[PDB]
Amino acid sequence: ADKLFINALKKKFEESPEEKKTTFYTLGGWKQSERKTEFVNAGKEVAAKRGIPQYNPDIGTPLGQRVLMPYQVSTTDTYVEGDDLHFVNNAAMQQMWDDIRRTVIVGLNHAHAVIEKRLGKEVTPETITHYLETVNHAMPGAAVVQEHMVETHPALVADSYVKVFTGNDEIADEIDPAFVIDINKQFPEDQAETLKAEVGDGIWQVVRIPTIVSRTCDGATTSRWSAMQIGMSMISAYKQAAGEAATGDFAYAAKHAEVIHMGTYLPVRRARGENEPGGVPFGYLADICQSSRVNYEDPVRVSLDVVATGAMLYDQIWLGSYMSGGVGFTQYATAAYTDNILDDFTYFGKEYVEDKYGLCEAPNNMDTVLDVATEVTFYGLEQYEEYPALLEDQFGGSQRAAVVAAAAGCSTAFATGNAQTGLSGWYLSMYLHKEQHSRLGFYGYDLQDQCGASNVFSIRGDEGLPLELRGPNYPNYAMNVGHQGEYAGISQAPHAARGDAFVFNPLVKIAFADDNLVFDFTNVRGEFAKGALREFEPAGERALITPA
Amino acid sequence: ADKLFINALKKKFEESPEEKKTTFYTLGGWKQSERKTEFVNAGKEVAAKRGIPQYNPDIGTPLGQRVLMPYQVSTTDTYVEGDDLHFVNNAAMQQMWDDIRRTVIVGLNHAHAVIEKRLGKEVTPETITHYLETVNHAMPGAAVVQEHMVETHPALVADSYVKVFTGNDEIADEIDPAFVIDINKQFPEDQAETLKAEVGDGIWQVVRIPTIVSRTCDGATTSRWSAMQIGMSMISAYKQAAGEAATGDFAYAAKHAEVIHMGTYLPVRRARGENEPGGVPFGYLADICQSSRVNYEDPVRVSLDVVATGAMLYDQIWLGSYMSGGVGFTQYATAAYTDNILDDFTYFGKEYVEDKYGLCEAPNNMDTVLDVATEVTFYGLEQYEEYPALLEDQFGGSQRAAVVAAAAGCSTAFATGNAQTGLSGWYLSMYLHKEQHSRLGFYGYDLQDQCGASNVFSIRGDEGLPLELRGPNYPNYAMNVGHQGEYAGISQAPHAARGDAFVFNPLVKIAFADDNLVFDFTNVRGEFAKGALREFEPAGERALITPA
Amino acid sequence: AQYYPGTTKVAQNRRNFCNPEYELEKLREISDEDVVKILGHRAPGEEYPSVHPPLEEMDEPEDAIREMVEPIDGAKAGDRVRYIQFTDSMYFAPAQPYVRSRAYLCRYRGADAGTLSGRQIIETRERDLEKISKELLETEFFDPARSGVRGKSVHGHSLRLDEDGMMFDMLRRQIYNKDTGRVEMVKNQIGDELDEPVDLGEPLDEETLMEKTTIYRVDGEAYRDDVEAVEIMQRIHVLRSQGGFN
Amino acid sequence: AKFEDKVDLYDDRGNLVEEQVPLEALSPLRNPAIKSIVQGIKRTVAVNLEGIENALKTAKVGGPACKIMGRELDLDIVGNAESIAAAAKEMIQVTEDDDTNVELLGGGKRALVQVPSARFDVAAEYSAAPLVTATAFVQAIINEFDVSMYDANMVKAAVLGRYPQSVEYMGANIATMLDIPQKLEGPGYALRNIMVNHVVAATLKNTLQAAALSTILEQTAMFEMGDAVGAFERMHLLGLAYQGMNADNLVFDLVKANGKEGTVGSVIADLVERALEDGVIKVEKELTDYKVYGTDDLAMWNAYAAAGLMAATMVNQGAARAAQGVSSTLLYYNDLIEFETGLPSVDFGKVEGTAVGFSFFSHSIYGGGGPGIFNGNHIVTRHSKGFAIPCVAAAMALDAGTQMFSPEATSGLIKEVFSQVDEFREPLKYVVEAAAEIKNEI
Amino acid sequence: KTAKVGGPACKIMGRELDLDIVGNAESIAAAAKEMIQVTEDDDTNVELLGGGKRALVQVPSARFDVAAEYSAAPLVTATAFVQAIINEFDVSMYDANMVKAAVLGRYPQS
Ligand code: F43
Ligand SMILES: C[C@@H](OP(=O)(O)O)[C@H](NC(=O)CCCCCCS)C(=O)O
Ligand SMILES: O=S(=O)(O)CCS
Ligand SMILES: O=S(=O)(O)CCS
Ligand SMILES: [Mg+2]
Ligand SMILES: [Mg+2]
Ligand SMILES: [Mg+2]
Ligand SMILES: [Mg+2]
Ligand SMILES: [Mg+2]
Ligand SMILES: [Mg+2]
Ligand SMILES: [Mg+2]
Ligand SMILES: [Zn+2]
Repeated sequence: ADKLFINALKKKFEESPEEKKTTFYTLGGWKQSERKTEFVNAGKEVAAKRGIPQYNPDIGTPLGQRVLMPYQVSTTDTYVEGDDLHFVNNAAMQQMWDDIRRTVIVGLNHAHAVIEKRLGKEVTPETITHYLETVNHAMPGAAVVQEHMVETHPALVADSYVKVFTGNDEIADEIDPAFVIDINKQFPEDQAETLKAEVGDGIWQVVRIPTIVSRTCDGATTSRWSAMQIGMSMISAYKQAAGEAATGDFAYAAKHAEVIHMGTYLPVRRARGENEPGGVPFGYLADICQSSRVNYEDPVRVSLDVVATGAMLYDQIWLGSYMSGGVGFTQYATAAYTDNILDDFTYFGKEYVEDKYGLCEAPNNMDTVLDVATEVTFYGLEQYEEYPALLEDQFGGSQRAAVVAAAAGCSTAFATGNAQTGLSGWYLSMYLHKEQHSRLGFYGYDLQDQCGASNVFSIRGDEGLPLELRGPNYPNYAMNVGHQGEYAGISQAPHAARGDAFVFNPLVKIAFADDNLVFDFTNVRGEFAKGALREFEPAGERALITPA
Repeated sequence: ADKLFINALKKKFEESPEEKKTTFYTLGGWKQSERKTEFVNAGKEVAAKRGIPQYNPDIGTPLGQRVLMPYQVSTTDTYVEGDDLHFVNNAAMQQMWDDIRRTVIVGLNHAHAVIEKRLGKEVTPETITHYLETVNHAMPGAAVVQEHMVETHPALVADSYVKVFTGNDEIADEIDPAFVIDINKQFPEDQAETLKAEVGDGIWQVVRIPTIVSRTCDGATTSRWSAMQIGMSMISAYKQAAGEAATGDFAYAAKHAEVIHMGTYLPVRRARGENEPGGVPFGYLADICQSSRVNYEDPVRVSLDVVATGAMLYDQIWLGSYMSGGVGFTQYATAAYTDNILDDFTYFGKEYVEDKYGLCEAPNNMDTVLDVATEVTFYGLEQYEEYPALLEDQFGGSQRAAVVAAAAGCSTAFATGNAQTGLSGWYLSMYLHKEQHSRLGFYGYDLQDQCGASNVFSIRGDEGLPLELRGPNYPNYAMNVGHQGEYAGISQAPHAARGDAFVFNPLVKIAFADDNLVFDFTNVRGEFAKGALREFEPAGERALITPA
Repeated sequence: AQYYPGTTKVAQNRRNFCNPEYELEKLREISDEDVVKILGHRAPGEEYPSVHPPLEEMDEPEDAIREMVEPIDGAKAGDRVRYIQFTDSMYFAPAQPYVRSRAYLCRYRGADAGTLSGRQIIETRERDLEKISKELLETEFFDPARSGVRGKSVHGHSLRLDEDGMMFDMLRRQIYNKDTGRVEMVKNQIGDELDEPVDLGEPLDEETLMEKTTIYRVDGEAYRDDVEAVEIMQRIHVLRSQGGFN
Repeated sequence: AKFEDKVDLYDDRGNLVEEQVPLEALSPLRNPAIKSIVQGIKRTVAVNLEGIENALKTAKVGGPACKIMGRELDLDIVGNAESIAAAAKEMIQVTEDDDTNVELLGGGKRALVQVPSARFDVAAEYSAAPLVTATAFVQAIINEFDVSMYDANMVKAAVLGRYPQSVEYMGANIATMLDIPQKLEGPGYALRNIMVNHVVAATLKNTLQAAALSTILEQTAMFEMGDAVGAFERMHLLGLAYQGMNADNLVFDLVKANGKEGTVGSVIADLVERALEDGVIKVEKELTDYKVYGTDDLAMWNAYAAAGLMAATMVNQGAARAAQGVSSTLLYYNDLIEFETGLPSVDFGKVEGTAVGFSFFSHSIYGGGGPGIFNGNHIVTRHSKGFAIPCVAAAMALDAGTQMFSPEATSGLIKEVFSQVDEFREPLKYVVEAAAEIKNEI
Repeated sequence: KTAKVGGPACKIMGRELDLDIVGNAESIAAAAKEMIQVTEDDDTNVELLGGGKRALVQVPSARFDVAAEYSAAPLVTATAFVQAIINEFDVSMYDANMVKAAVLGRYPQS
């Protein structure tokens, strides 16, 4: 059958994708593009309005001496210019990040113990449901105890709420389903079994604070906001004095002893509090993505939906804005989620492994790394040599490095069932690619790559860690594009081939299984397309409080 | 003339402001309020659409057993319910913080030295203008060198630009005036000569990144995004190789050697990067406020505009959201910028000092602190005792403590011309207030207050600092409402009485003298009222990229 | 002990509340059962719940401090720590917030007192809290119009009185009866209805409020005219200032 | 001697040990026992061998609720503890007869480790203790079982957690009384970031010993911060002696006189009477039926008032056998004593202010928690320069079981290991002995 | 002398203090050394350089054998110089906080 990227290549260029030569310089520069024309016209209107020159196509070099391509968002039939995938221009991408940033998981297990022991009061499904009505009034920023409080406008904060989950079906089935993330409904039976056994009789809140507040403030706001309104709702629903010594145990539990942040804080050169992208480990990012519970018959689709989630968040918003900015890193990321290119390469590797070893049945060793990662690396590179249109599409060497090594690392992990030999296969891919073409990525691309082999299996203080625990703050990884989201894919790959319900944290997996999110985490690439088409409706806007 | 709060008190209550008795429980609870009625209807609509209960006026206790008051925004004739002053519901308050978070001051002194000495090229006003045209194309997120770049939509980033300023008039006037903050146009003559003398021949950029990016990301993004696009524009405008060794000197200069952040980063318990509210020292907040260059004839007006700036940012957004959240701290802050109350007390103290000493003529010593702070404390407290409507308006002791002590500390600093004795007067005010009424603030209000006297003049490592250099991270101040914005007013007070152009950093003062900002920093209380009326137009919205 | 400087009635009243040798005037009789109901922590005839086992069951190591310090009776038993909280009107209630915490730590053992503008609280072992609470409710610490027993929703210290002379209470826990002139407690301190109300006696008249109040005000005794009390506050300020420097 | 002051030192039963000891013999800068305590707390690690084994068997590594399915490793670590510990010791020590200690506890489930002092004399800070211990035990476990290159990174995760993705050793199965250098509120604060519950657990809830260990750590931090340099040095040394070392038996004797029926206010009256009797204060002025007291030695008045404050905490929270009211004692002891006397309270108002925020953040929704989770580096309790947190330690030593976040809940690993160490467990004893020993060298 | 304290471009108008610190370097250094040292004749070194414009300071090693880390060097040094400057000129309580800011900067706000 046609390689999976042929349809996109045929959409992009007049020539067939095998053709070796073309014509350039005849497209009228930016004038070939609907989006660039929109931008030129908007630039003139902005500069007049404000009295300062702004976007101008004649400053600097003239874009569009070649074709300015459309991109197919992989797994869709949506084709857009790449500017519609820039996170600034895509409200789905911004909301994906807000939905992670404004979430925190907060136990009720210490809290219910404080109620039973210090206060000497009972906790039941009834009292939990009362508490949940109370906290769902309070969490978006409304009052429950004091007179003369002034509150948030409910429609500005309509995306904030609190749900719960528990592995105890007796309690879960009894609460108003309005407040419950129901594991049995959300997950297929095998996975639900696993998840309920991990959670047991623990009861956990999934708290989402308002998008408008997360945008005004920062990620480190989330757990504090959550704990203040849990605290008020504990006082109101359990009839404490409104501020007695036991009130402090609820605060310590909700802020520290039973909180799960999405991200941990960062070192000072890249100082950031909790719930910022750099603090989100790769295992959590794979668990936030909800492809695992929908597409579990297809480990490739689960793994590459994780890669899309991570490439966009880690490269476009994190490295391309928080850690840099400007035009940024759209296409360093879109190479991993468009034109079905990574999908072609990764399905080849899955096929290879399934036929040779069977999924998860290869020895977990260097022999398997050398076999699978070399075979898949040579397949991906041969596609760029056989399809000149594919090479002109993924024109930057970094893009190609990330894509070919993601397919090689994911396939290696589909063979071994272990992410660490997956990661070794990523690095070997890079070394083979560098020798094959006498280039790899950008000037700084392979800092991590050359440290890579030696740190995959190290055990030393700031070197040794299973891949699932690594993230954008692992030292070698802290700077460079074209790695982090692919590593989240490698982290997902062995667990998707094994059929595991989660990669690193079962609470995080359950906490995103919720259709009351604004972004649909089951279909990340579909959402990116919807945002690119200007059809996604984000939360957080101020239109209600601004003039017509 | 009547005390300045009398009109507000007659608007709020049917009784005369002196009347000791009223009627409660007859107003129908929330049904007396237009805004609560809007909230009850919106909560029904939000809960029905999303299938989770939300705002419910029957949760917890019934608001409005007493009058739910309007507030006059001081210095205006706008009266609004306090919910319209909550930062979530007030787009002017959100934009004020966005405009600070997204600004960074970046020298061209080291940069121009790199160009002349290392690249061996000349800098003149003409090459500076050409660099400014280039960076105003690139700063909002558009390309100048590479082919096949995808860019931000110019209309989503219309608020991002770069201007410059210099103290050399003849050089300022040679650069294209579209890009220049003109010191002589913006400041009255004496302040303009002071500021130009501080700057000298130095040349500085004021860089504002897009509000939509700042809201997506964080404050620590601002100096990075700035430097990326400065770097691209130095490549394009001075004809560098696009990435050579000298490129890294422009990066280090723009990111470290000649950057001035609005806020410094925070320690780990309250981890945050740069350009977050807790890092903004009080002297910078007084300098950001532009009342000094417009209302310089009236040092009370200048000082209390800075109090409004700071009470909103530091108590509502910073302490009431970044550091807590929920319903938060609206009226802890509104007490300092509504009903002309703090204005009445502070004009009393300014006239007292004029009559007894003369502004800035009192000895800078403890005698002056004891005289002025005691006299002004008792005046303020007597007003709450004479006017039961005033006491019922500022019903929380913390609100009274902050208002009475701000008037006492600003008046002491108007007498001595020195902010340190102003700060001693603030603490003495709290100690007298506590003994007069046998109460002060909330449970934790006077942690800094009791450490206060001893730490005013300490010189020890984490104790001793002039007030202008303190901020929300000064250890004793790091937690509590009702102090930080008032301290920024006391830091402004002696400088407004002296006629000084700035309080702590002349570059920050100039950097906000710019009508291209979205928020008008010359009239902070006017803007708060505009936002309360839903008449402010913020930047950063996603309407262009979302369904009609 | 001296307790407090000043030469006003307010100052003397602040000293009398602190001084455990001053006999607080008793103004009203309340039954043990009704103190329990107003506290709201346990029902009539309910055994004291425990937070830990009795001290004698614990077999602790030798500790000279613990051996010297006699535990209050509720600590010997392992009782929960519970609370009672009061709000005092700025219109001349007899006790006020810092007056209460200062007095409590001179009069009562094993006490965690907290002061705020609108509420003041003590937390201690439950059977001991019921004995202290009787005294806080029956004596001139309390007036049933200008002071309120309130575990939540405390607003009113700074509000105008109603036409009966009663402080505002969002939850109306204390009701004056227009025809009879007595206040009744109709809800416990957290706002739940009592099966039967508790009579709290007559509000003190204006003269008696002025005799007994501990707040300074321009329309009562002004703090600024109690020049000796102001001198000591100013002294403290100046001595803390100099000591923090050198 | 720079200072002429002498103090009498007692044991924790109120018996005299040594009379007329020069003040500086108690200085952290001179006293060898405080040196050994501080170098001990830098170098001592608790290793939870059972916890490492369990984390590996379940693959629950990297922090709360985290697990990697498929990564389980079943290793008989506790059954081979002796061998593992000896091999870790060979990598930990510098030479074979140095002061490295590696001692199994709990049948091999735990190990006390003391990394040799000499590693610290060539180090900037104190992180060599957890980092040298962690790698020596990771390597010893790998070498005991010949764990493969493909699996060994799980042993690393079970010992040290999610570091370096996390800044902290998140999910680690080792523990120290110190916390990482990045968590300091300011430079010089590391001896202040020691949970109160860890001090109370190391000293087995002996009230005087908990107050002494806390004081020694807090006032030693005051030296490292520069607070006790120059003008302030004597004030800090006298606070250490009188508030934390029971100098002149002042704390002890106050508690004895007030323990049966006393209150915060009775202890104040007794301390004011003792300060007057000793000449530390005198009447300066008579107002109307009110004596205004003065002092010509503010550091000694501060110290006497600090001893009274510790006694008042012991009386107040000792009578309740409940620690929570320490925040109120710290507040109103100081607020009452200033209106009782006309003199400034302990630390010139900064204990009182620490207590206002500590009271709020131990009885509200906004943060903090119960007394035992605070420390001198906590934002709420850092403000007084050593004169508040030792009272919190005494109060938690006297708590009979009212806390959810008690030392049993937060500090059990610390307790098993660090209470083995005599100088950590009974520091009052060792510091007084060392002071008596160097008495004639000051 | 310029009131330029607290970081790049920062100044507090009205706070200037004109103190002849370099002309009195020897006395200031000696007074700082007496606070820095633990004992007389220990390993504390305070040596003037550049005719009193600079001082090399080596804080005694014993202060580090009773410290967790190394911040006692700048902290003990800064406070001994702040106090020796204040004591050399009899700087008042009202003004001394500017000496502190000129030595150690915007800490602890930064
Ligand atoms: C539950 C606490 C304890 C705690 O940790 N925080 C609370 C409650 C909290 C909630 C109340 C929202 C609600 O009703 O659901 C919020 C809004 C913080 C949040 N979570 O959003 C808040 N206080 Ni409080 N809090 C306030 C205040 C106060 C004053 C109110 C005194 C009075 O007589 O009314 C007193 C402290 C004092 O006595 O000095 C106070 C207490 C308290 N404060 C008592 C509840 C008092 C009661 O039972 O009525 N706040 C104030 O004094 C004014 C500003 C006001 C804040 C809201 C705003 O700024 O608009 C609010 C700030
Ligand atoms: C104390 C500390 O909380 P923790 O004890 O660390 O949970 C801190 N919060 C605060 O300071 C709350 C400040 C604003 C709320 C109270 C205003 S009076 C913080 O979250 O970092
Ligand atoms: O040219 S560089 O490799 O320095 C940067 C690529 S975006
Ligand atoms: O009641 S508390 O002082 O704890 C909180 C006031 S918002
Ligand atoms: Mg049902
Ligand atoms: Mg949906
Ligand atoms: Mg949708
Ligand atoms: Mg007069
Ligand atoms: Mg304008
Ligand atoms: Mg009776
Ligand atoms: Mg006499
Ligand atoms: Zn943001």
